[PDB]
Amino acid sequence: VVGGTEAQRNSWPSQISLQYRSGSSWAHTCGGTLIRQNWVMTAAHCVDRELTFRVVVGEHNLNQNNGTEQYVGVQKIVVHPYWNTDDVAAGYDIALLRLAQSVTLNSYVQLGVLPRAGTILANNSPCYITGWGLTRTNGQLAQTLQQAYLPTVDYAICSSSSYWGSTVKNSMVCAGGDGVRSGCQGDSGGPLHCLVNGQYAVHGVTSFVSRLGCNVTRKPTVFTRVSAYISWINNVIASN
Ligand SMILES: [Ca+2]
Repeated sequence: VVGGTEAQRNSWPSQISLQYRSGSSWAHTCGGTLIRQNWVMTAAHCVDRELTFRVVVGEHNLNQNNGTEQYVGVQKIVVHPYWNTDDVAAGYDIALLRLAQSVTLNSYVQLGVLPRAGTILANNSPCYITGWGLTRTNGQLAQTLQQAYLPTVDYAICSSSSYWGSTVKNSMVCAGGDGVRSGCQGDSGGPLHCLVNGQYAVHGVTSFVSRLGCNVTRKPTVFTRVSAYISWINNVIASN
């Protein structure tokens, strides 16, 4: 997250670290949201390479013991049928991961709340992006969970010529674009948490930033809009 503050150890308990095995080590690649005791939601592009993946829950500092972490293997990946690797701009950037164990829920490990289907956030709705991703463009991953305040930019404005124009679809949410604060490389698959009726719900899955840089004036971070995919998520969980 560029222009972020460090998150409190227990403020975002559905945030997971998606990691893959590199050599003998494991390495963070993406975020995700625990949505069931045995199911994670992440971006489809995060599971495009055929790697061994694990999900870590109760995670705060990647490279120090925290006393909270449960480490569970991935048993099944269900990416969206319509996802296409060569066209992130088409949308559909969402995947569900079935875990090989239900995890123990506790104050560090909780299920993320999903919105209703059809829900559109109004322009400038308050939302937080969370993750361990890069802190500068071409920078370095954060050791500790970071968060940034990222108000929504509605469709009309985000699909306007000077912002993203045609790249953003109605199945996406745009947030940020002030030139200072953004998602960045590493944060993908993770949540955008927005306040609705006094409750935080995960409204976005981090999909992309600009190739010019993570924090660009007039180019907001773009997220898969979870509300468009509610039936799909439930249909997958009822059959796997
Ligand atoms: Ca740790």
